[PDB]
Amino acid sequence: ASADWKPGHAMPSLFKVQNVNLERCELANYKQSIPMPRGVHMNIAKYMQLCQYLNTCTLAVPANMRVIHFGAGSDKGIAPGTSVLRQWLPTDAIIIDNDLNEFVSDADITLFGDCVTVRVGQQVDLVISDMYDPTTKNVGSNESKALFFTYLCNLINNNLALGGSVAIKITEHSWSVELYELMGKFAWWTVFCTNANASSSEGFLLGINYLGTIKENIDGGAMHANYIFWRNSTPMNLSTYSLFDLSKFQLKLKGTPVLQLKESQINELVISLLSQGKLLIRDNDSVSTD
Amino acid sequence: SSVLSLVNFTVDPQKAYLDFVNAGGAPLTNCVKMLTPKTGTGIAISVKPESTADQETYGGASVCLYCRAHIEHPDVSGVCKYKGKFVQIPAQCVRDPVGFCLSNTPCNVCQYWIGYGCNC
Ligand SMILES: C[n+]1cn([C@@H]2O[C@H](COP(=O)(O)OP(=O)(O)OP(=O)(O)OC[C@H]3O[C@@H](n4cnc5c(N)ncnc54)[C@H](O)[C@@H]3O)[C@@H](O)[C@H]2O)c2nc(N)[nH]c(=O)c21
Ligand SMILES: C[S@@+](CC[C@H](N)C(=O)[O-])C[C@H]1O[C@@H](n2cnc3c(N)ncnc32)[C@H](O)[C@@H]1O
Ligand SMILES: [Zn+2]
Ligand SMILES: [Zn+2]
Repeated sequence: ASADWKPGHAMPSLFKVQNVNLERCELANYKQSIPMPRGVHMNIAKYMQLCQYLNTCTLAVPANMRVIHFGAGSDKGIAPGTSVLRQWLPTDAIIIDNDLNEFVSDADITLFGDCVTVRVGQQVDLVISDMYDPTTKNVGSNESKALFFTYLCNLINNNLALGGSVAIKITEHSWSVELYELMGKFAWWTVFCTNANASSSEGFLLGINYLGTIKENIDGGAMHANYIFWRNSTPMNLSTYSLFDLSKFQLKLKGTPVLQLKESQINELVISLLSQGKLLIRDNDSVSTD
Repeated sequence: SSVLSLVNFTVDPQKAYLDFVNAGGAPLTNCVKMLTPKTGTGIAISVKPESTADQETYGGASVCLYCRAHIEHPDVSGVCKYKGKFVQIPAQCVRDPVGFCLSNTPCNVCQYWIGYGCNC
């Protein structure tokens, strides 16, 4: 059971190339839960496994790395995911987090309210979203959702550094055509499902190294159908075995350079570096509530 | 949630919390316990987890009474000593991390807990 020792499952190209109708998601182990290693919140394991998978991706990791974490609070008033991000990221990374409801966290900056009130003055390097709207549980047909996805799509288009990356939680019913289409503007993308929460239709839609141009033309409604087909076709065991050895958990200190360039100057070499996780393009000079 | 509202009807939150749990009151729950390689230095407060084999590491804001109760911090600098960092707790005190922190102080020269690591 080698997959049980991985942090989770990533959507394979076998399913990305399919062409199927959107069906109901039916997981054999639906809503089963696994006990957690200790007095330890389940979201500790979920975020650690997302981070472990991102350790295998070509993330840009500069000094003073700019990370924004939406949907960071909880009904307990604490932020387990933000603390995991603090454990994972470089010590000099800046974490900004946000939630509709009040909470306390280990971020550098914590903003309360709708994510639309979060003004990102400068481009950022990494966006993590765990936002989910309770009304999504009141299910007619399963259509693409607006909600906070309109904001995130606009963020990707305007406030994300070239070379930057995103991990955005989706579910069977919480998803966006436009966000899937925007994954085609990254060097690579997938949907990643943690083993700690394998019994849920949750996945993290991953856009790795933003290029600002269309590399893959994705039909977003069809691609969600492919995601559901994949989940319906793929046994996944609940597991946290990947968290037994944490000696290499922390994000590698890559020292990725940050350059400012005009669009006319972005040539084949620069695109190659961006696509390999070896460069960010953005200012090197402010996230607040509007 | 009982004890959180209690520490808002008093001028001495540290004593009010400690008197409450010393009298059998339930410790504050939902401190953010991390998973760590128990291979750290063992200091009290650190930028990354530092639990040894005999400690657990918590996210710092979650074990700070002042952070958790959303009340004014006592530090004259106005800056919390835990928030944004990690706090190591002896493994035998994990029933009440907030109370452990209120009850103890890092050594000013070696930064290990006095009585729980400080060899000075
Ligand atoms: C995948 N799935 C969905 N449904 C049905 O469709 C509805 C909506 O489906 P969903 O899109 O919510 O997906 P799923 O149920 O897998 O989401 P889940 O509850 O696991 O939530 C995943 C993450 O969303 C966040 N979340 C969920 N609910 C909330 C909430 N109310 N508030 C804040 N966050 C939430 C949490 O982080 C949670 O871990 C389900 O409530 C259920 O009736 C299923 N039914 C069966 N019988 N078998 C299934 O496999 C199945
Ligand atoms: C699964 S919970 C987050 C759990 C948290 N990530 C953790 O580490 O435990 C989903 C969060 O999304 C937040 N959310 C939903 N819609 C939002 C929005 N439009 N703007 C900001 N936060 C939102 C909710 O308030 C809720 O706290
Ligand atoms: Zn505090
Ligand atoms: Zn000492």
